[PDB]
Amino acid sequence: VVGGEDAKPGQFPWQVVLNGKVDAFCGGSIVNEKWIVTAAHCVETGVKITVVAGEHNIEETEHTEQKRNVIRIIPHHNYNAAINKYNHDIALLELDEPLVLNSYVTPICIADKEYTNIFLKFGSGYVSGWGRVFHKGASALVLQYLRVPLVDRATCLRSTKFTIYNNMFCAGFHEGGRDSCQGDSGGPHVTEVEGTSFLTGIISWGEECAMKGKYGIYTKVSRYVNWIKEKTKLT
Amino acid sequence: MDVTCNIKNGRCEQFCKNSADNKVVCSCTEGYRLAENQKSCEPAVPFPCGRVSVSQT
Ligand SMILES: Cc1cc2nc(CCNC(=O)c3ccc(-n4cnnc4)cc3)[nH]c2cc1C
Ligand SMILES: [Cl-]
Ligand code: NA
Repeated sequence: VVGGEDAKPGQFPWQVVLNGKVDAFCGGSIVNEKWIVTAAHCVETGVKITVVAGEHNIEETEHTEQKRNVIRIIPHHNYNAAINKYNHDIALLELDEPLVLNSYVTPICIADKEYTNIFLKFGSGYVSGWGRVFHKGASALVLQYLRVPLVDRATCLRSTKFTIYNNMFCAGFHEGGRDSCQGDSGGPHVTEVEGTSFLTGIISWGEECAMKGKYGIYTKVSRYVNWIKEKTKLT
Repeated sequence: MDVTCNIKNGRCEQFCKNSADNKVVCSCTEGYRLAENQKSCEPAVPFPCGRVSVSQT
């Protein structure tokens, strides 16, 4: 995240960080004690992932972190990295042993399709992650967060040569300087509704982070809520 | 006055459904209960989703 601020402990208790070949390479969000939602381009059936919930400062043990192994990876059935690494860019991770929910490890709410879309239409969400703090710069040690406004579709289209479909949205600022960045992919875009946060997007991609005239590109969660709820149901 | 889900979400804190006789029915996500005022959402489990519970100083 470029232009963000350090999160306080427990401020985004649904955030997770993913570790694999390289540590802290993508984000994710807690759906429930056994399931994480992330970007499909972050993951791959066969490559070993660990999830860390309750994380704040990746270089200090703060006695809230819960590490889990991933036993199943479910990319969306329409994801096909051979055609497009970024379309239908969403995946679910099943944990080996359940998380212990507490004030530092708390699920994100997920509304139905209609309300998730209404909440995105409010026009202002929060993104968070341990991604780069400058374009091509160092990654964060302390979780970063940032409020981003929803950008109009035509502005979003004129900003990049790559295609933005109706299942993706843009967010960020006309002057740049405030955006998600590499390493934040898979993390949450949430909308606060009277003190309860709901998942409205998955951080997906961009080009030059925070460059004036460019915007972060996000997966619209509303299009996938029914699939998330079906795959992650514990009862 | 007019009471519908399209106007201020029916004054529901989370979700609204239109019902009979110019009335609405509010509801909440998993882990919350609709409060006695019929509009607000209260926690119904120890760690409900989407809530910050750690003191923010
Ligand atoms: C906001 C953001 C900015 C980023 N910049 C990078 C590194 C540069 N990446 C790119 O330049 C890049 C990303 C996606 C595409 N693409 C192809 N087809 N549709 C989209 C092409 C190129 N990763 C980021 C991740 C994020 C989340
Ligand atoms: Cl209820
Ligand atoms: Na830590």
